[PDB]
Amino acid sequence: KYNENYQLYNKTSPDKEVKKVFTNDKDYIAIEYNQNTNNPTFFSLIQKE
Amino acid sequence: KLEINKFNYNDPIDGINVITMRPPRHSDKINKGKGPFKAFQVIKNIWIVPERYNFTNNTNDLNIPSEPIMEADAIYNPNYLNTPSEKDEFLQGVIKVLERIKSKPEGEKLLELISSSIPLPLVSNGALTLSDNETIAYQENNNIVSNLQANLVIYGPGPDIANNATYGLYSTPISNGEGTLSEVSFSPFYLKPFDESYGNYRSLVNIVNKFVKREFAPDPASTLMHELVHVTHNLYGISNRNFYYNFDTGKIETSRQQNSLIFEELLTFGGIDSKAISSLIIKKIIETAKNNYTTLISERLNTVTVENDLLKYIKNKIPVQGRLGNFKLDTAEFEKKLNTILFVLNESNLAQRFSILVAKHFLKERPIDPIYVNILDDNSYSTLEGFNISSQGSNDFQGQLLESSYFEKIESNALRAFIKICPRGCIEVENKDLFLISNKDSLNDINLSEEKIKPETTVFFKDKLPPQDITLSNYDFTEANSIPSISQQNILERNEELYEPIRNSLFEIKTIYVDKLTTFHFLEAQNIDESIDSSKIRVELTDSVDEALSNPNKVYSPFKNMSNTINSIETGITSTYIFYQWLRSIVKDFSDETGKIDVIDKSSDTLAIVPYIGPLLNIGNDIRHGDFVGAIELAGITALLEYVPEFTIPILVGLEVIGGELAREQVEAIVNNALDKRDQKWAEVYNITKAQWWGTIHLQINTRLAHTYKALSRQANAIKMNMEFQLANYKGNIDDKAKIKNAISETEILLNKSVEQAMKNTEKFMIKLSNSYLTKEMIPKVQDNLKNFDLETKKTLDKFIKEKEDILGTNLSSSLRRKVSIRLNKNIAFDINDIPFSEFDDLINQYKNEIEDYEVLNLGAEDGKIKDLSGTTSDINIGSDIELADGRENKAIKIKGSENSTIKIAMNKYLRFSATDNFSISFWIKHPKPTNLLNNGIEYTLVENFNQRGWKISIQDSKLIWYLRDHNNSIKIVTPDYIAFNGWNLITITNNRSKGSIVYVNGSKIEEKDISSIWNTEVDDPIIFRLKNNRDTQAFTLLDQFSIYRKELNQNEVVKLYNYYFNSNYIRDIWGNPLQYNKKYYLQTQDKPGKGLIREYWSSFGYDYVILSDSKTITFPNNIRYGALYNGSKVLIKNSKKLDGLVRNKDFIQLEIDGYNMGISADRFNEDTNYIGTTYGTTHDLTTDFEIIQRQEKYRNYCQLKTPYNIFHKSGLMSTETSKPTFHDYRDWVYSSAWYFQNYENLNLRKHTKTNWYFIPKDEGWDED
Amino acid sequence: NKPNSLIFSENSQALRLSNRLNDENYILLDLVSKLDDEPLNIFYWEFI
Repeated sequence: KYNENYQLYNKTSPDKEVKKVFTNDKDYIAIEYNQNTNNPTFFSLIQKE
Repeated sequence: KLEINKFNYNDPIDGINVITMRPPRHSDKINKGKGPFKAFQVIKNIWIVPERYNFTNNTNDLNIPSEPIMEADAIYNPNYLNTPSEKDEFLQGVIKVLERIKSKPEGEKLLELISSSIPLPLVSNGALTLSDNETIAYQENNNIVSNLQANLVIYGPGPDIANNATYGLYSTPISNGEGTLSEVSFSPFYLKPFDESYGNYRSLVNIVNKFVKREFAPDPASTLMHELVHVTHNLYGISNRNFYYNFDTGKIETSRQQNSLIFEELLTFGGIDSKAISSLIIKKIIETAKNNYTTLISERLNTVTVENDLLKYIKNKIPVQGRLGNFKLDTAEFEKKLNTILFVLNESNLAQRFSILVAKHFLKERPIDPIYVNILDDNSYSTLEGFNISSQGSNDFQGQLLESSYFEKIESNALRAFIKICPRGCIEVENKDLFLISNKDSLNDINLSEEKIKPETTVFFKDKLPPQDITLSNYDFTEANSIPSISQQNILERNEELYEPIRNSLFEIKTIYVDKLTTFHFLEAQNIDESIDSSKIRVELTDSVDEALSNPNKVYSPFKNMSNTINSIETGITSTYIFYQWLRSIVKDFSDETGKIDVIDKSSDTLAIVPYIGPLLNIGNDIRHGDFVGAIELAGITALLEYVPEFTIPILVGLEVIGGELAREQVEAIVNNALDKRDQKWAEVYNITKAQWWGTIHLQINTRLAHTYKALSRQANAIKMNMEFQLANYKGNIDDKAKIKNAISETEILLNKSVEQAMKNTEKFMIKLSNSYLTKEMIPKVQDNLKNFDLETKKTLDKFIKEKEDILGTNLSSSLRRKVSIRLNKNIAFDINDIPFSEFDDLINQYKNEIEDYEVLNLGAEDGKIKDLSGTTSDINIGSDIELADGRENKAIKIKGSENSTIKIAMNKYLRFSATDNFSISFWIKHPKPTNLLNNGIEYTLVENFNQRGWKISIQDSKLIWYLRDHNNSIKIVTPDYIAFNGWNLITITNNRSKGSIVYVNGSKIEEKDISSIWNTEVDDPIIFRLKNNRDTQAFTLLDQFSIYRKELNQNEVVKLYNYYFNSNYIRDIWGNPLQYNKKYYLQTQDKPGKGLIREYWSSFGYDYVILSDSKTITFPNNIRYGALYNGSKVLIKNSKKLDGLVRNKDFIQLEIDGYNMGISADRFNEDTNYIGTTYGTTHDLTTDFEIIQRQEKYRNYCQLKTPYNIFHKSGLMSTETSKPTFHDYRDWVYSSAWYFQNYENLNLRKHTKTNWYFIPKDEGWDED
Repeated sequence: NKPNSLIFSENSQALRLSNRLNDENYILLDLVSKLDDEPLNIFYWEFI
């Protein structure tokens, strides 16, 4: 569904969730392996209309 | 990150990259005196040694053995790699292969993994130290100077200079998880081609290649990349030789006599062969490797108090966790990594990532003579692409073919391996033709046992692992590619025994005495020696094997119908017409007669038995002489196979548990683990019997298929011998043989296509038989022993709960007892989704491999631009007055017929159809209704490839004409009518040059005409889409998905292609377009044509009834009356939220006529037939939400309108009844008809007319004015 | 073949998970590469 938040996985590493990375100025989305702190991020599919 | 060092054999010895090693097997007595060899470190811990591998007893000798061997493809050349020039060439070739592997990311990951995963080093004073199991000794003057680290040593080939092999170094470290050094022997120049002639139904080469033979040569990159997987297995302590197929069977006495095949070997190759044995060997290896690595870490890795670089290597290789002094093997990622090593990393997956063709079978049914290729010549082999250097078009495994002029063929000096079947001139049949029957006790003597089921056993769950990762996105190697090489001087001895692989058995010459003609007799009866000259000798096809056996001229043909058209024709044909007629008759008879199948209709079996295998192969003559289809019924497999094994499996002792001062939370885990272990034992015994089936039953099926291919190919070559003899006697004319020779070449191509279709049928019906035997007659034998084991386990566990019950507690005891009683009383189903050959694999891509594979043109519209959707050609130029209009699924091509709306496709080699090339043309058409009478009787073309010779699709008055014109002959096929009714019609014309041209409209056959007299319809003028010879300048036509295929689609594929266009569940209006959500439509019933919907208001009842309006008719220009479509009021389909999409199969809609929503009453007022009203009039409440459905076929241009179920009215299908309920006039009232919906599927097709509705759009091309 | 997965494809390039570099598999666009007539498992993503 549009405008509904889900958790994103790569279908290859379902144990690790795609999480946005903000520790650097160039923010991006990556799968992290340290996992010292767990905080999920939600991805929702949105179109212009 | 890892660097490949570019070295030359003349480079001076650095001592760190170029050394003179002492061979690691120097302790063996056969290797005494073999001096140091020059070695070049190509990658860190990987060394190339350009010397012949002659260090094991298997490869001790390099000369010709002077005795027949068990391998048909072998080259023996002792004086190879004996000179510095050959050594330099070999070194450069190996470096080129390695940098070809490194080019792709998967190969880079594999090379990093090999260079990083060192064997487990020894412990000394708390520090990890290297031993001779991991180091090579660089030596001068009979004195070892430095031991350099080496995970892999690459030599030249062994005795067989075309063979590849991987060997370990020490016996125990290979299997106990320690890991060991590996030695890989391979030649990158000498190759062993594989004959892929009947395995892959997918096109392995180009469609217009004119490929005589589909014999490919392997890629040296993939040949080496096979041995890299074995190196990884050795380095991780994975290889176990206990799972092997013993191919030594003496009872059948007709066995291929091959060396024992390790299950690790098929797992490494991958593909079809691995799927039969994948789960068993992988599960066993992972289960034992977890224990081995846990023991190693517990006793060795935990006794390390030094942080040397070897510790970094080990921590990266083995996914341990914890701290120094306490290391624990984390089972999750360790199991995942082992699965990736075994399952994901294999020859087939890596080769497919490298775009390289593989054999699809590790076993060689048709071995080919090994060849020689100079990969150093960059014109032929390139590190970026490989053999298939894409140039002026994608090769798609085209450079792999062994006729590519750089694959230098070599005559084989290996002695022939034959068995003499010499009954009482007696036949000598090659070893490669014998049946491949593995011994029935090959998997006996296996362990099939487990220790006491303790807590935290954590049995391996292959189904809980994440899916495949071919690229290995995880497992970074930057940590281990920055570690330098140690190169210590003194190493730990590690006194262990050398690993000597199985010494290959010697082929023995044996003779067989049989009392009746065997299948090998039947094959050899269909053979003629190449010493027989095609001219001066006419090979007359016969029907008796005995005559063909003795007389070299004649050939045995069980077809007994080619022999009529092959013989009986006078030699010295006087005209090319006769040599074309005979030549097409040959093609037609061979294609029609090898396609003979018998579809017996036993449910869920439905064997499509081809009967001609009966006399082609002496199979079913013993059980029922003269009948083969009947012989299959009596015995499905016993007749088809020469050996029913009557298998057996070990006694399967029941499992047990530990005894001690346990706890509740862990004895419960013990019970759960025992249940899981029982489940895995059931699955493991099922996998064992599946492996036995594959070894003994399926390999016989494969060799039967090979025998069938031999028989059919020799039938085809006998036909070719006769054709070329006939050409050698062309007495009719002089110097006109060239065209006849081209005709014969194309005819041979057609014969090969017929042969491959016949073999597809044969394989299709044999694979099903073998799978049925496995599932029906094999598992039930196992289930009895498995049930006995299950009962023993249940007894042991239930006794384990009577004790320790107080520790559990009464509730947990009750739950555990219930779980044990329920679970350990059933039968665990056999999971066959991973079976090697399955129908689902053959059906999931049926449309891609049977229809879309042969598409050479598909003219459509994408993103608002007209283009070839297939992508074969791009020189399609369209006129300035061509437009794109709304069409069937996406915009449609609209030819305005103004003589400037010309589309033309410059003809290329794909669209050039020769005399013998079948072809099909499928296109959607929407032809407007003729609005004026000035074009009747004037035939005008629609799309023509015509230069007073060729094909032409034209449109006469509402009839579509398909025309072929040869130099003298022609065909004209006319569709009936209704082309000009403004409806989307799919016309598909299939031309089988041998039999006839068939025209289907909307998937239904119209007419078939003989095309056997038409020969050349090829002209170089572009295919022209135009409306020339049209007297109307405003006349147009919508075209969509005009596609051309290079095969004759039969009725099944035609109806499949017609379903494909309705894959989506859209609702279609009368024209055939999808139904939208904000467009106003005229609404009419299929019954009572010409009447649209209107409303009338009843003030006394306060109800706005929907009623079919007064009928009206339209007059055609040809003075034929038809029911009007634009009648009544325009209803507007809507949604509860105005989605503005396309209407689908079961969407919930809201019809809005004249601005007022339509619906059924929502109270008890209207209990008589449930008349449908509108929101006009607020006295009664309505339930507006309708539901469009299509209960009939998806392509129908009408839809049913199911009414909602409110509590007052049952759900019904919107229909109409003609009545006069009260004093108002006699009308047609629309009502919900709750009765039709309930009994819809029982009604006949005539009553369904009442419920259908058309939803007429106002569309240009149909207008009543 | 895998019905509970999505491919975020732009032109001929689909979203992909890069190789592990610093314990972070950052996501990048890559040209779609097939395996048995279907792309790799990496290009497929799942929403939970």
